[PDB]
Amino acid sequence: AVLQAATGMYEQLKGEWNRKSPNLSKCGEELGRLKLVLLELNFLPTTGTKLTKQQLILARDILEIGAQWSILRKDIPSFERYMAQLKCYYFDYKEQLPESAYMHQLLGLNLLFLLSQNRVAEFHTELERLPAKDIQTNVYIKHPVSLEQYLMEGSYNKVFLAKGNIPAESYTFFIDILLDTIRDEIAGCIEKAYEKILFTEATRILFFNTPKKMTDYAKKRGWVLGPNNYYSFASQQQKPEDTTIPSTELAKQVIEYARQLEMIV
Amino acid sequence: STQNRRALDLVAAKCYYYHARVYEFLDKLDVVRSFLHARLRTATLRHDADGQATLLNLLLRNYLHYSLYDQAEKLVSKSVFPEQANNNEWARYLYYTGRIKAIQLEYSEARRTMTNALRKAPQHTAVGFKQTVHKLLIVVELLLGEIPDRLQFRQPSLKRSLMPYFLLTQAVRTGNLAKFNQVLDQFGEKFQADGTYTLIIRLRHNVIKTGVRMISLSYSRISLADIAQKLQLDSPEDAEFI
Amino acid sequence: GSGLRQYYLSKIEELQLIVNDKSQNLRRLQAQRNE
Amino acid sequence: MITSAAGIISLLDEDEPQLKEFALHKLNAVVNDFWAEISESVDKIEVLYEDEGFRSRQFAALVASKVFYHLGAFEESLNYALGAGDLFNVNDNSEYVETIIAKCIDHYTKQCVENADLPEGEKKPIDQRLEGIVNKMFQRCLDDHKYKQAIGIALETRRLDVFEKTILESNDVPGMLAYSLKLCMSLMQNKQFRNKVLRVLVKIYMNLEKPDFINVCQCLIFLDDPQAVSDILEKLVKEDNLLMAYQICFDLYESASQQFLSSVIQNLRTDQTLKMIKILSGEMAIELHLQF
Amino acid sequence: DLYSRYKKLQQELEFLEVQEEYIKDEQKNLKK
Amino acid sequence: RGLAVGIALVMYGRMEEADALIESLCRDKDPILRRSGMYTVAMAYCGSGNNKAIRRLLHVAVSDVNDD
Repeated sequence: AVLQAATGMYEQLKGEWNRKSPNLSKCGEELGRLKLVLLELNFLPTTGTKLTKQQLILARDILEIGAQWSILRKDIPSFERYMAQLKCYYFDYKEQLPESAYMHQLLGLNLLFLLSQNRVAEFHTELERLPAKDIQTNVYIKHPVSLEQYLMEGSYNKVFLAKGNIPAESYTFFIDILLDTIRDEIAGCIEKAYEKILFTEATRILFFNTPKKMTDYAKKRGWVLGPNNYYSFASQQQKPEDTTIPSTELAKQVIEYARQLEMIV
Repeated sequence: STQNRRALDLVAAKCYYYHARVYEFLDKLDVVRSFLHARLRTATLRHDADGQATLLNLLLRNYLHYSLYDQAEKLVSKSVFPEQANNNEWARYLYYTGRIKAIQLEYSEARRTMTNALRKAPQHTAVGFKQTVHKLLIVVELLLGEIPDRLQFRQPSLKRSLMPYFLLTQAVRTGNLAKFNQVLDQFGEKFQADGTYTLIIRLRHNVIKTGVRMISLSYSRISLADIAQKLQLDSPEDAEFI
Repeated sequence: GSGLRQYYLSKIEELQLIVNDKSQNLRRLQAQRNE
Repeated sequence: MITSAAGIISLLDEDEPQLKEFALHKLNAVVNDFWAEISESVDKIEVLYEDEGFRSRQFAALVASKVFYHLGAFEESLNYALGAGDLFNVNDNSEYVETIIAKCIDHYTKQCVENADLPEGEKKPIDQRLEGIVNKMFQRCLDDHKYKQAIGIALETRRLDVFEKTILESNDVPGMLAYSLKLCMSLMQNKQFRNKVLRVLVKIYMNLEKPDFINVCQCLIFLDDPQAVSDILEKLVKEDNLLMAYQICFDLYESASQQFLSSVIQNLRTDQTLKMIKILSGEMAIELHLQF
Repeated sequence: DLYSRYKKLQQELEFLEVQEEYIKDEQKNLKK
Repeated sequence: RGLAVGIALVMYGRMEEADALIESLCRDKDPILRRSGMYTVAMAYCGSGNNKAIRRLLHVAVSDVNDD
């Protein structure tokens, strides 16, 4: 009865969400009302045995839509909540549950989301849950992992190009958050690497379209603009400060040697 | 489980080790996880030094078999391994923790444990364990930017097993992307079947790192286009950010 | 039909491990003193 | 299965109380297997217990107690065990129930001992729930007829009331008294509270059907109460039981200080009383010792 | 007898601590 | 020598009530007064098995200026 009802309002959410212009409000209340129904129908079953497969198949679907619905309104806590439950339906009951068509696209969204929040330590762990074959094969998985290599190796130009070649239209959101981090990062590279750069020489480096977009970013970064359109980055004078001998640290260490030679008895 | 004897704790640890072995061949490894956790708390509360050490190793193997590296990191973060444990049980813990640290980008602490795991391994037996730790230590050493010891590739037992990693170390040493990629398209399946493919992928950034290091160490002033050619990058503008 | 019999045994076995450890440590030190 | 409880943990920050209540009922089924990650999310469990309006705030503490118990932080686990209240059923044979019980007794024993020497003004009032389980812990000994075990915690927790009740309720009153007396002098060292144990031991001894006046006087020498020893001796003659009074008299001189006896003589004066003086003064006792 | 065993063990542990502290004190003075 | 025995006997079986006198005697520069503190420890702790008193006696036995 309830299970036959359970698929009932799911199609109301499925039909509304699949519409070319879905509403975030009504789907939110529909999603908010949906999760309460799942709780009676063994939501997130513990040690899932051979129970009704319809509940397992259906419950994943709302989480799949809900995770995909979360980033439409661009909120972080909603995605973490839905994908946390979604990961349960992707690996735990997978011997019962059929391989979801959207499971690889949504998992890669989690991987790309982790890069946006700079939780790179968690990025590789969740990448471990995937089989090693689809890491280098599936497009939805290959794109986030390749971007991580570009980010760590410094290929900042390819990070911006990753926007054009995203596997799915769902991927666009987390790119925007990640791109803001890159812009501050690459500028940090310029201060320590470049002693001096020309004003529009940094346009393709910073991937700024409008030259005015440098001016507001310059004062935020506090970059001293020079008369020859030259940004002077003279800041290496703050060396590791070899000018000072760490006598206290040195005296502490050498004293400890005397302790290991005398305090033993 | 019903008994509460003290010297039985020494026998029970061996029974737990083989009780995970029967399910290892049964390929379930999930029903035993509840029993291991329940027995671990029983052993921990009784200050079962030998029993706690074996169950912690068995649990780490359980989590690592299903790629639950998050689960095993949490367990080692809270559980305290018995200091007065067997050397054969310490070696597994150092490897499992070392593999855990390797995935979590904690290479520096991973290398210490894996090196420690080799030291406490048996001197004449447990060859398969030595090969597994050697394979992971080579990658971690390459991931850390250090150099693998050439002697470990000379051993009769390790020569055949470490050969794909020997070619991988050679490619990383030259700091050339083309040489590193050639190893990947040739030994990719072996790395995957060895459980180390993920860490080799991260070596691409390290190959760039070492190649840049020799360029700066050898050239006082080098053109960016020449840097791209020497590192086999795509364009000088990409080498500019690198 | 036991009360704190398990609680007592847990307490007694707790002290036994410390007592055995300390007794072994003391015998180490006594030989050092005797030498 | 359920190899990750993060999705279950994700059901803790919603605004709907029913959603949080369901996850609490789900965390308990996996707290014995996945306590590691729940530890990192304990801060989201303890607020549920902290909030007064939450329906399952008692259940929230019980779940928080279990994850702390698995964590090893027993002091925090016991505090949340008391917060659960009736949901922490001590009759359960589970390892968690008996381990927290053991820690509850230890925390009560330390607190009672600390309060025992403390002045009445500075006596920190013990938690009512902590006393309730220990008092119910006391009762299981009596129901299981383990009187000797019950005597030990009573002395450890300095609870003379339960210490009174276990001797009287025990089938072998003389046996428990002999065993309790042996512990009071061989194991106890607080002196001030050791006297309290002997003080209540006098109350039992006077209240047997046939009072064992011999053991009272031996205990009274420790208490240093010459007035009490005079009173028992002075009523013995009024009760005609002069045979036992003579035996008390020799036992008094053999193992009591001269000052303690010299005081006793004064209350005894305030015929047969004279032979009482002759024994305690000691000149009779040496006469047999000299003659022997 | 459980409590007697527990207290007897307790005094044995405390006595062992006394013995180990005096043995450390004597080694300090035996070197002198 | 007579006083050293006499001082100890006054505080016989006094438990911790002789702690104040014991530290005063054991800290004295007079060797005999220090000997009285050891005797005072014995009489204040006759058969009590006080490991605190035993702790002090063993410390003095292995570390003291005077053999007496």
